[PDB]
Amino acid sequence: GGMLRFVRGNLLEAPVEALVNTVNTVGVMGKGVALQFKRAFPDNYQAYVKACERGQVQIGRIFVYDRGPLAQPRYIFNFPTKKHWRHPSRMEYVEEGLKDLVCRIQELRVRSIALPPLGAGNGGLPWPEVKQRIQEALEALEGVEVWVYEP
Ligand SMILES: [Cl-]
Ligand SMILES: [Cl-]
Ligand SMILES: [Cl-]
Repeated sequence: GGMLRFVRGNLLEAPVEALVNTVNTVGVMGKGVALQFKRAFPDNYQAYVKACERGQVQIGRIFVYDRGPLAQPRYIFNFPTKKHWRHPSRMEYVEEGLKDLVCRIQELRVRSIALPPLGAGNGGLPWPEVKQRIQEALEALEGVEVWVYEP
């Protein structure tokens, strides 16, 4: 029963197994979605900082933090949309990230996941095009309920 739904509300409240946080690769969660994630999920933030220090966080390479089998959300999928926090999000980086998103969902047998609009909206990437790429990527997931929070 896989299904893609586009919704409004507080991403952090989504009642799912995995949340996507939109991040950069330099180890800063200072604004926007990432700031909300830093405040809500401090252990993910520290793990993310260490993964960045190691060079593990790169374009097309989601950094997943596991909060444990009894947690909800269990996973934080730290999705890079840009290198430095001052740079804009870039469409190529969202495209490569969405491919890896599918990879990590499958690897981890995640059955429900919620995403922000991946750098779209409010002066960022064009939402119609981002929405289209999300649809292309994430309607080819069998059995996964995907919730996308609109700009
Ligand atoms: Cl940031
Ligand atoms: Cl958020
Ligand atoms: Cl956490």
